[PDB]
Order: sequence, then structure tokens, then C-alpha cells
Amino acid sequence: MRVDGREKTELRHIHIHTNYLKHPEGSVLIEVGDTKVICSATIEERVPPFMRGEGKGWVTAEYAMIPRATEQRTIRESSGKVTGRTMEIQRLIGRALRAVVDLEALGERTVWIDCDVIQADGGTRTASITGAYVAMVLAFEKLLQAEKVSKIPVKDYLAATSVGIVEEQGVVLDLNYAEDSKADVDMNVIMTGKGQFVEVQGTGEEATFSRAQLNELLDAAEQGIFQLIDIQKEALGDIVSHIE
Amino acid sequence: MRVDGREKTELRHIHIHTNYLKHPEGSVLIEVGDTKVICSATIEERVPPFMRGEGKGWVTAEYAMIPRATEQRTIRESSGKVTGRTMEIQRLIGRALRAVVDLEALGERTVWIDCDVIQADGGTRTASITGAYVAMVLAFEKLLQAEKVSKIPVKDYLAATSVGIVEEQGVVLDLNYAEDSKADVDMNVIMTGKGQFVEVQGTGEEATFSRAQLNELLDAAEQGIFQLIDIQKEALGDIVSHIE
Amino acid sequence: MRVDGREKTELRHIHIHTNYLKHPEGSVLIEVGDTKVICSATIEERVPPFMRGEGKGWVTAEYAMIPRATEQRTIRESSGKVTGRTMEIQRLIGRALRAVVDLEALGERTVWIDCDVIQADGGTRTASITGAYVAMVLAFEKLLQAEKVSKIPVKDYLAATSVGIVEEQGVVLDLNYAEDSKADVDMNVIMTGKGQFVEVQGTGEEATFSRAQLNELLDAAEQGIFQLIDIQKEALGDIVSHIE
Amino acid sequence: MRVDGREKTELRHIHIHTNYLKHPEGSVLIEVGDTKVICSATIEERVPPFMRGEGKGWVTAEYAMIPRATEQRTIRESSGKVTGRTMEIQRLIGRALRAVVDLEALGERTVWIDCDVIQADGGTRTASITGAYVAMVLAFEKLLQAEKVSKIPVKDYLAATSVGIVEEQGVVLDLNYAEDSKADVDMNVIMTGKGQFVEVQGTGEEATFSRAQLNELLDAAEQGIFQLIDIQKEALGDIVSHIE
Amino acid sequence: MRVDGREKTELRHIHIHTNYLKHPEGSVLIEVGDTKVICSATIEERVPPFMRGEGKGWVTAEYAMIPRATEQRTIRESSGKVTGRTMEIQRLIGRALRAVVDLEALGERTVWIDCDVIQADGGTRTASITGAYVAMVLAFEKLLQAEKVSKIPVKDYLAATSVGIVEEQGVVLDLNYAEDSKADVDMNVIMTGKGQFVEVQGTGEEATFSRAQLNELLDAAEQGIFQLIDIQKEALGDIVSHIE
Amino acid sequence: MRVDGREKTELRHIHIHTNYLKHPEGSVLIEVGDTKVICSATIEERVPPFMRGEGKGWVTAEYAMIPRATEQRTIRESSGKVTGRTMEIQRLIGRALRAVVDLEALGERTVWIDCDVIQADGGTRTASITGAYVAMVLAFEKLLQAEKVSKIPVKDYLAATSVGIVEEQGVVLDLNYAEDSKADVDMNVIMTGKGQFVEVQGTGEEATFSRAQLNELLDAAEQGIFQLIDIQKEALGDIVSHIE
Repeated sequence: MRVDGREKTELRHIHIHTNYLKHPEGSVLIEVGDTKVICSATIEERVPPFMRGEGKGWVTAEYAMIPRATEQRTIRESSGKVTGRTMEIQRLIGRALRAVVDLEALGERTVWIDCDVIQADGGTRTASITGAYVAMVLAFEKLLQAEKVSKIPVKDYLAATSVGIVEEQGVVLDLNYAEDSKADVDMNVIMTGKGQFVEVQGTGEEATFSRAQLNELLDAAEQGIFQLIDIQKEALGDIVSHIE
Repeated sequence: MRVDGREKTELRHIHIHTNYLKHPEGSVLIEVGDTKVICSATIEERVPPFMRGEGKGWVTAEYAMIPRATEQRTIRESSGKVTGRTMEIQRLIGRALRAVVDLEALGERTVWIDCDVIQADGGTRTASITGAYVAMVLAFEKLLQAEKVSKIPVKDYLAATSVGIVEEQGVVLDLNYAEDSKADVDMNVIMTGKGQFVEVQGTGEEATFSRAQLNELLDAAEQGIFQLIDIQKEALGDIVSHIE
Repeated sequence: MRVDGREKTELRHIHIHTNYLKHPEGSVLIEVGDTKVICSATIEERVPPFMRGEGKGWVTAEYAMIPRATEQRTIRESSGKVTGRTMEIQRLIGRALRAVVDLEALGERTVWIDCDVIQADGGTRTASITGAYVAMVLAFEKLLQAEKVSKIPVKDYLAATSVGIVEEQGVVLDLNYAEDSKADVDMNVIMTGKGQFVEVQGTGEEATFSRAQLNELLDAAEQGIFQLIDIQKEALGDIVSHIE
Repeated sequence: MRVDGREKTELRHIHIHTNYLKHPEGSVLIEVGDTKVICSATIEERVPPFMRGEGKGWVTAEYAMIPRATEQRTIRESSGKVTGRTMEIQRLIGRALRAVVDLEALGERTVWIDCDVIQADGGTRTASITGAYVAMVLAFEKLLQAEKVSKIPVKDYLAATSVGIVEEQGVVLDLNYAEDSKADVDMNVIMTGKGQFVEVQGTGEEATFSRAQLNELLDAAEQGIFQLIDIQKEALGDIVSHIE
Repeated sequence: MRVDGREKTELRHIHIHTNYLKHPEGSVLIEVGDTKVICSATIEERVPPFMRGEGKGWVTAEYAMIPRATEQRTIRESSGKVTGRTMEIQRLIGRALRAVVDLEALGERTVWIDCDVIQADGGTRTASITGAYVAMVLAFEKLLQAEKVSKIPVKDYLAATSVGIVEEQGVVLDLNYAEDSKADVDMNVIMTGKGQFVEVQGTGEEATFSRAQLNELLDAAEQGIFQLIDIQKEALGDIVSHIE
Repeated sequence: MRVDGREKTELRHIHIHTNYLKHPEGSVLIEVGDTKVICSATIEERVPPFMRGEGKGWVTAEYAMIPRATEQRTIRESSGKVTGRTMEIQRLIGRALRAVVDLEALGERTVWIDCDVIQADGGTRTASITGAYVAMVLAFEKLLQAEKVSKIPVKDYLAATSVGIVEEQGVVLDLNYAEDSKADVDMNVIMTGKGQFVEVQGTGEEATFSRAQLNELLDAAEQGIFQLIDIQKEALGDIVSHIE
């Protein structure tokens, strides 16, 4: 009697497990349907040489999938070799998070963000940003309690999602692997709580998209992301009071 | 008495030198202001194992900058080590070109696209796609004359440009390096002759963008790209008759 | 009123979570106190060239720690570089598991064992073998149900533990990181359900051990391991009926 | 009616384009027939640790070919892997140029020489030295104008050429690729304006050479090189007045 | 009339050639039957950063086999790639030697131990430790004569051997390659002159061992090692007077 | 009363130890004064793909120095990284030996030449060729006895030496390390028993050489090499009868 499946504009089940593991300053396991990512935030009291003494901090991200995160085993990036996909994804995650951090208020420190995918079924890079934001704020909460910053140094909430145009379905939100593999167009969107973009990346896959479709895709991603931000706020509990 | 400089919505000087060098199936030097890129297309009568026997072709791209392409010398990616930036750029160029190739009509062959930047002043990745399209079509023209394909296997023209929101200037088109380094938002846009998108990638740099701005940025990129396509047609001479 | 801490000859809390993740043929999360390891078993219908056509199978293992598995962040082995410690650990895990597999009954297939440490507090390599055994048998159960083997191709149960001689404590079982870092002697022991050894590795750390101590250390490891095997049997449920 | 081809002792067409690109201290495109090499000279106000504080400068060279410089595409040395041929060639170019620089007069600075081959048809390493000398002197001219050196710190002019013994032709000067591939003996010669050698490298290819032939080969290289030096002087214009 | 071959509990011919080569502080060629290893000890007046200023020294070891050390040529570990076997062996040699060095008395210096195998017929890692101990003491003798240490900074003699359980032979000592390749169990033992262990590593190869067998194997290794120590003392000549 | 030292035109002590080690088809230790190199020749019944089915064989060489071959320890090329010097040297050794092998008579087989330097005091690359020739002929003798070739497939004897112009000494033959480090000019010469060259490589080191000096240097190398060939013949014993 229950409706089976998801509507075109409906997220998979989202669960954000906070203080997931003990050692990081900030630790999260994010579940987006079958996609599962361990996100940690590590605080180092150093910044890269290129910016030392300038009084601003930095955020840098690393990404990997455990070999059987995927249905078909993947070759370990062991040192093995780092794929272009990993490199692109790392750049995306780091750029996205830097955009919402008040780097001056962070002070001269680096946030090392690690996103390790333990199960992959689509949307890993955007799940990674969504989980890593929370992990970062959990770390920022510890700094604040330690009196090492005067506020949580974030300018807003930040979350991310995929959207796509899928064979015989049209515009769909939060694609699983099966859906992305038969998507004509796919897109990653990274947005703040005030509805402002930090990153938009759309790709026609052997195919093309109109501007009408771009607007459609974005519309759908915006609401997915506002919902994700609601969930981040659910996960963050009282910490939301330390953010404006 | 002549107006100095460029309007906000004006491209740098664009020059596409065809049959630039002798050995490639297709060879171009593209100049976009001070940005200069050698683009070759190489035809190999093989496709990757993952798709062999399926009767479709493939396009794959490589990118590098000679060490003093840039004002400050860059460390050679010698084997040295391949940067995330290079890997992202290669993925972009290959995805963009694959989208406009009729891969079945190409047959089981790979187009190896090489983009070697000899002078860099912003917009190298988009200059690379713009030049590489022409290099690819020059190669496709040779195949056609050789009776190895029945038409030039392209679905449209394809070109690319950057756009950005720049401190105290607002929306500007085709950013040089100086302008991109003080850009709050920058964007790469890849579009066809029919005004359809193949790739859109926008990044807030320590900052964010509204949807209004996204539409503005896109508007400006569309016309830059239609102009670039006009120039590609200028460069292509009679070959335009072999394309629909 | 409750006794705090552990006796010298007492394991940390052991928990073996079976069918932990969806994609592997066999999946386990093993917890040994704060030490936590994701263990998967992947079946490939191929063996290495050096033994192809000989009708026997193979087991091979890979190991990694996520960067903040540890209290102090570790540099990612990304491709980064693979440490001697990782290489030694992989060799240990693979050798240990091969010893208890009936490789002829497995047929010509490789078991790929992946051990990804998500939290490290000592005993990761032995926790890895203990968890990976179960993951492997879970995979062997699927093969059997699929009629691809005639029995679970194991010759016995197999588990592993550390033991050590610790400053001002003497012989202690299952060392955490703190305890191993002030251990004069440490040892890894790998044993079967019939009390037979597959691997024994003892190291004096800036110090030495007598034969009396070796016997003592082994005695203590044997019972730790019999207890671990009891727990593996608890985790395996009805599958124990398919093993002799 | 015009004689087709080249005499045995005749260079290909030589063209040295100065101030070729904007960013280097010294920039040249050298053309030797179909062989074309972009040569830059970059000044860094540092020397290697092994010689720091000793008041002498250094010259170091890097070499690469763009993938379709060659008739058959070459695999990119991307980081891919650096070939022995590249390593030998780099050593040759750097040794040759160091020999003619007054390193004390240079002061404690490194000249980074980059030789990127955009079209290859034989003689790339010697074309590289010939072009790179000019690029280096163009850089030295800028230093002098900047009052950072008291003279152009060169001890002489320097140029280089190949010579060979070719099936059914005997001793020939400046070999193209076709001619080198059927050469029994080939040789690289590096000489100054005063007729003094900096490097001589002769190789019997599946074959051997007499001393008579060595003298013959050298005779022919000497005059090729004096001609090349004349052309370097043509390219250098008024700068020749700043050299003795 | 002479008995051919070796008893089960008998070493191969052992020869330790001291001051073998000129450049190292300590140089040995050790022969164990056909197994031959060049062992050098190099003194560097530095320790790793992780322990600098703490006043203790360090020992670190490297291992390689020349390509035709083995009956079947091995691929050179050139940079090629370093095997897990090499990494494990290096760790073993370094750990073993550190255990018998008085690191405080050494002072803040590193002993670089190099073990290059020129002929391999089993027992290379244990031959390496046995030879490297002597090479190290030869180096320590030079330091002492130079008044850079107040005694030879060793706590004891140290040597090593393999033992195994071999098809149709039972417990055998010092296995050649042929014997190890049909060994059900093999073991490396590292012991001091006072009969105390520094390392014990036993591996069931597709098979298992009882505790009775472990004791048997150890018994046999102890006497092999006492014999090896006698030979080290033979090789060391008068230097034995500088050790307690 | 004995004259101390060497004349300007005199080799160091040369010793060629044949059948040095057991496993190679051909094995030599060559001593040239303090320079000592283990040279092996390995026969593989395969040639590279680029020449398969063409009925000719191949020779390829690898070179390394053990870390304390040198007075100052060298970093191991472990996989560490392969130096340009090693790559150049390998190319030299392989080219030199190929020139004197009848590759058709060899048949479709590769000779793998390994040159491992155990002590370095100048002239390692030329010592390597001199020793490796003998190792190769020892291997060719085994092939002949096995009826796998119809003659020793060499066209002549081949040996090599350095020569140099040394501060306050002029032209000197067979330079040690000290002498090469204060050499204005150095040269490697590779010659056959009939006085024909296979390779000549001369380098002015911060300095230049005249043609008169080139002739002088060569004269001196020729006689050094004829002497070396005499010694190779001494080492080869009766095998000289199987060569013309």
C-alpha cells in the first residue's frame, strides 16, 4: 500500500552522524541513501608557506573511496595512482568550504578535511561537502570552547547536491549511480543557507542542455539544498546558536 | 585618440592559425590576447579496452604549460608531478569535445587532443577547447578526404570562454590573469553554435554569487562564444560546407 | 564500585558487525576497543599469471588507515607514498588467510581482502586478520549458496592478537597504542581453532626477551585467540554449521 | 630549373626568432628545417645549496617534446615518465651552456633553460643548444641593462650541430630524422666562435668509425657551426657589441 | 668416502670478510653457502628530526639484490619499484641492530646500514643481519679510535639464522632457496650472545605449526646463532677485547 | 726505491675475474684500481615488441652503484629516484655492446647486462663496458656449447677508457675520481680490437678543448684500450679461439 520509490524532486534518506569517531576535532558519517562518507576535520596550527604571516587560515580537502565502496572493486589509490576524478573532487570540496569560512577569524591554521567514501551509490562529492561542512563546524565549536577563536568562523551554512536530466524521466534530484549512468545531463550545485551559490558545475554527457533546463535543474537543487541545510541544523543541535 | 583597453563585454584579440605545424592530423595555434595554445589532434585506429568492439570512437585530451608560459616560472610536470589543475582541465576538454562528436560516425578510433600552452595570461582551458575544436575538425576533414568517414562527424560547432565578476568592475568577459586573480566569481562556459550548453562551471572565490548573477554571466558568455564560433568559421574556410 | 580498567590478560571489548556494507561479497566492521577496521572480501574469477591453469585460488590483502584514524593525523598513502609498515602488514594478512584456505577447493579465483582502518588505537594488523577471516567466510558462504564451491573452503577458524611486555606491568594481552608505545617487547600471534600457529612475530624494542617470556607471551595469546574465535563463531551464526 | 635538395655539407634553413614570447627574460623560437624548438631563459636569484655562498652562478636545462612534435605521437612525459633520452639531452644542454658562461660574473643566480620541441625532424638537441644560447644572451642583455651584471657574462659564442655517415651518401651535415635513422654513424658537436670544442659525442650505430672519419665529421661540423654562429650574430643585432 | 651434504642441524659454510671495501666506516662481505651479501656501515653526524636534540643515535637499514643475484633474473628496484619484501626486510634489519646498540653512547649520529645481496640462495635477510652487525662494530671501532665514543656502543653480540620444517626432512637449520621453497614452515630468529631474543618470526606456509615445533625450531636456531657468533668473534680479531 | 704513482699515460691495475658468481650466464668482477664493478650477462629468449619476429637480438644495459661505493654515501636509486647520470650511462653501455654484437647471429634473444658498482673511484662507466664485454662473451660461450648459436656472435673485441686534461698535468689516461674532479676536459672512448671507434664522448668542463687536444686524447685512449683488450684476452683464456 505504501508508495514505492522516490519522487523526481525527492532526496534519498539523509542521516548525519556527529562525533562519529573519537580522534578528529570534528567527525561525521553522512549517509545519503546507499552513499556513505566518513568526513573528518583536523586542525593544524600552520598554514601553507605561500600565505604564512598574512594572518589568514586555509581549508584543504582530500578524498578517497575504499576499494569495495563500489559494486565493482576499484584499484586502490595507494601511491596505484591518484585519478583525475579524485583530484577534481578534492579541488571542489576545498574551494566550496573555503568560500564559507571567515579565514581571518580562523586565524593562521589549516583545516584538513578528509572524505573517505565507505559506500558509493552516486553523489559522493556533494555528500562529502554536506558532511564535511558539519565536521568542520564541530571542529570550530571545539576551537571556540578552547577560546582559540571568538566565534564559529563561518559566514553561512553550506550544502550540496546533484541534479540531472535522466532518460525517460526528465529533471531528477539527488541521483544514484544507476541514474547518473543513464543521465544525459548531470550537475553539482553548492549553495548557502541564504540561497547564494558557491559552485555550479553542469555537464552534458554526450548531449547538451538549454538555458531553460539549467534554470530548472538549479531550481530543483536549491530546494534539495535548503532541505539538506535543515538536516545539518538538526544534526548540529545547540551549536546552531553559535552561528548567525 | 583611440580608446585604450577593452569594454566589459569584449573579447581579447582572437586569432586561430590552422595547419600550424606539419605532423598532426589537425594543428592549430590559438591566440586569445596574450594567451597562446598549440592544439593538435591525432587520430589513432584504436579505442580503449572498456569500449572495444562497440563500434564507437573516443576523444581524450592532454594539457600542459611550458615552464615559462607564465610570468613566474612553473615547475615542469615531467614525471615533477601532474597537478590537480591539469587533471581537471584535461577532463573538461575531453568531456566538452566528446559531447559534440558523433562517436558512431567517427567509428572505432580515438582522437588524441594535445593542448600545450606556450604563453598563459588567463583563459587557457577555454582557449584550449576553442582551438582544439578546430584542430579536431581539421583532422576530421583529412579523414573525410581519405574516405575513412562519410561526413565530418560533428553535431555542431563548439567554443568556450571565461566570464567573471571582478572587483570594482562587475560582470566582465574573457578574463586575463590579473583580472581573474582579483575576481570574486569566475566561470567557464562551453556552448554550441545552436546556443546549447555542454559545460557550465562557476566558482565563488572566497565569495558567493546569486542566481541573477549566474544568468548575467551566462548571457555574456553566450555572445562571446557566438563570436568565437564566427572566428572558428573564419579559420575553417571551405570546410564549413562539410558541416551542417 | 565497578572495577575500572582491564586485567593484564583481558581483551578489550570485541564486536564483529557482519554484512556491514552492501557491495562486497563479505563485509565486516570489527571493533577491538577503540580500534576499528572495515574488512571486505571481494571475489574475482581470476588468479595471478604465475599460477594460472593450476586450478588453485589465491588470497591477497591490502591495508590502509584513513588519515585521522590516528590521534595525530597521518599523511595519506595516496599514490603520498606506501609505507614499509603498510607493506609488511599486507604481507602478514595475506599469508595468514592463505594458510587457512583450501585453495584447491576455492578453485581458480582470488579473494581480495581490504582492511581499512577508520580508528586506530593499537592492534590494527591483528584486528584486521580477525575481521577479515569473518568477511572471507561470509563471502565463501555466498559462493556455496551459488553452488560455485562444494563447501566453505576453510581448513579451520583463524584469529589474531597482540601481546607485549610493558613497563611496570609485565606480560599484557591486546595492547592499546599507549601500551605498545611503552612496550619493551611486543608480539603478533595468529592461531587456528585447533591451537595451531600460522604466524608468530615477536620483537624486542630496544630490549630483548628470554625464551621463558616467549612461552609466557604465547600462552596468553592462545587464550585471547580462543576467545576471539568464540566471538567469530557468535558473529557467524548458522554459517558455523557449514564449517568443520 | 632550381637545384632540388641540399648538398652533403649544407645546413637546412635556419631561422632564429628573438623576443619570441613575452614572459621569459630571454625567448627564442629556433627553426632548423622542420625542427622547431621554443627556447627560454629564466633568471632566478638563487643557486643550488651545493654551491651557495661561493659567489658563482649556475645554468640548468630542461627538455621536452610536445606529443605530436613527432610524426608518430609520443607518450607525454607528464609525471608518463622521464626517458633516458630526455635526461641525457638535458645534461648535454646544461653542460654546454655552462662551459661558455662566466659564472663568477653572472653572480649567484641560476639560468633556467627550457627547450620545448614543437616540431621534431632530427637535430633537436643541437638545435636546442643553438637557440638556447641566444635566449640566454637575450636574458644577459636584460641583466646588463638592469645593472645587475657589468658585462654580458659569456666567454664566447656557442652553437651546435649534428653530423653523420649515411648509407650511400657518406659524410653529411645536419641530419633530418629520415637521414639519422639510416645513419651508420652520428655525432653531436658543440663549438665556440674561436673554433674550440665544448662537447663532442660520436656513436657508431651497429657499426664503427675510423679516426679518419672522426676528423672528417668534425671538419664538416666546424663549418656548419661557424655558419650557425654567423646566424646567431644576425639574430642578436646590436647585442653583439656587448660581447667580445 | 667423505660424507656428502649437510646434517639437518648444520649451517652452510660461513665466511665473514672484514674491511672488504675501502670507503665505508665498516665493510663486510658475508658468505653463507652460496648466499653472499655486501654489508656496509656508514656513520652520519645527524639523526632524524623526530628525535633531534634528544642525545640518542639511530640505526637504519637498506636492502637490495643485484638483478642476477638470483637464478631467475629479478627486475631492478630502480625507482622499477620497491617491493614489500624489501620493505619488510629493511624494517627487520634496522629493528634488530637498534636493539643491541647503546643509542645514548652512540650519541646523536645515525648508522646507515646497507645490505646488497650479490648472490642469493636463501637466508639473505638473516645473513644480512649477521654481516651487518660486524660491519657496524668495525665502524664503532673506528669511532672509538677517533675518540668520538668512549666504548664500542653495543650491548651484546647479535646474529641471525633461518630454520624451517621441510617436506620429508622435518626440522632443518639454515635453509637454502630450494629447501625454503618446499618448506611447510619457515622462521627467522635473531639472538644475542647471552641467548636472548631480539626478533622471532615464524610463518606457516599453506600449513601450520604446533608449539612443540616452535620450541624445536627455536632450539635449533639458538645453537646455529651461537656458532655464528663464534664466527663473528673469529672475524673481529682483537676488537672483541673492546666489547664486554 | 720503487717509483711511486703512475705515469701520465699509464692505466691503473686492471684485473678481470671471470665466472665470478654462479647464477648469470656470464659473470665478471672488473677491478680498475679502486674502481670495482660486478658485470653480469643474462640471456632471455625474447626481444622487445618493436622488433619481434624480425630475427635479430638485442642488448640492454642497467647500471647502479651500491650506496657506499663512493667516499660520500649516495642516496639509493630504490624506486629514491633514477638519476640522469645513471640513464646516460645505461644508454652508453647498451649502445656500445650492441655495436659489436652480430645481432642476427645472436638470434631473437636479449642480453641483459647488469653493471653494479661496488667501489667507485672514477671510470665506472668505461670499466663497466670493459667488464661487461667479457661477461657477455662468457655468456655467448655457454650458448655456443649449448648449440644455440653457431659462433660467438661478436664482430670484434671491445673495451673502453677515460682520458682527460688535468690541471698542471696535461693529458692523462684512466682518471681516478680526484683527477676527474680537477679535470678541465674529460673524455670516454670506446674502441674495438681493430682500432675502430664505437663511441667518443668529450666534454669541456667549464672550459674548452682544441682539435689538437682531441687528437692527443684519442691517441692516448687507443693504446689504453689496446692494453685493456690484451687483458680481456688474458681473462678469456681458450675462448679467444672461438673469436676471429
